[PDB]
Amino acid sequence: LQNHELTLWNEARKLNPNAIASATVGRRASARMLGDVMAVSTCVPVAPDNVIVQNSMRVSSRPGTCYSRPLVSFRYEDQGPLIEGQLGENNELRLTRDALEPCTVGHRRYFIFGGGYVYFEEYAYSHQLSRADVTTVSTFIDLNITMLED
Amino acid sequence: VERIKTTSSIEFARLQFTYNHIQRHVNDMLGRIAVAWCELQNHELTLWNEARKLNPNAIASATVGRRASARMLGDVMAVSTCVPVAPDN
Amino acid sequence: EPCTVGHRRYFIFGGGYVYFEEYAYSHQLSRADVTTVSTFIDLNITMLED
Amino acid sequence: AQFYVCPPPTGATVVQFEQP
Repeated sequence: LQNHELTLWNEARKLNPNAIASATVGRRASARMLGDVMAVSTCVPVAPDNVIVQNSMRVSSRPGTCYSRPLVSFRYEDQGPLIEGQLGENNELRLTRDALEPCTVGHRRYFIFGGGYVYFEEYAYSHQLSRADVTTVSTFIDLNITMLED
Repeated sequence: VERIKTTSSIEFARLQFTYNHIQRHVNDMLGRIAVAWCELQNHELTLWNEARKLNPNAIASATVGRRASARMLGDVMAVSTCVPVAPDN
Repeated sequence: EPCTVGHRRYFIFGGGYVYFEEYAYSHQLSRADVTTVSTFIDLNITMLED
Repeated sequence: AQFYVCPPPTGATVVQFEQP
């Protein structure tokens, strides 16, 4: 099974190296492909109290094109300077706010934030919500094991 | 001051050991399988988070249990049930 | 592809890898030369003793 | 041997995968 499963993984690392490497190595790391292998680097932990979310995903300087992912301000330490950035995939912080797409009518988006989600409507913040608020379908195949009674 | 009476058949004890031995082993092995199963899914999920980005339709249809349309809406996808159509139409 | 600064790349070659720097050959290397992370979920099943 | 047809989904119905 594993020998078979690997064939998917060699593809998955192409699709999203960060998640694949993070799951495979055992630590939250950032990776990038360098041909037939990925380079990794440990990511710095950040407390959730030191991160604030900027409101509007619009861009005042370039109309029609606007951010695809929420913008945040984070500080490494409680007394550290406030540094701009944008939220990423599975709670990762991007220094460059380069996630720009043409603005679309009917913009309703959910983003992973902390232990829950943040919901935006028309490139504007709408509200936060907890994980339990969204129904869950299981990707796991259940297997119930009971031991022999002594 | 009493005299101890001894049963004439040790077999029960042997049975116990036998029933212990087998049991212990399986209660080990199956348990390992359980863990081995668990991590698998926990590991497998990392593939799925990519697959849903490729075509949310098939992924949602397989995971939910009904043929549904899906569209990726940020970090989560929205689904909608799909109506049947006869093959002659 | 357009040539990119800081071009350091590994390529599968024979039974090992070949490493290039700045779109130029650097050197060959064996499989053991690169650390390995395992995608295999270990399952140690051992047999009953007779 | 039967077909399925359906429009794009709406934001009303949202579903997430289970965490480990």
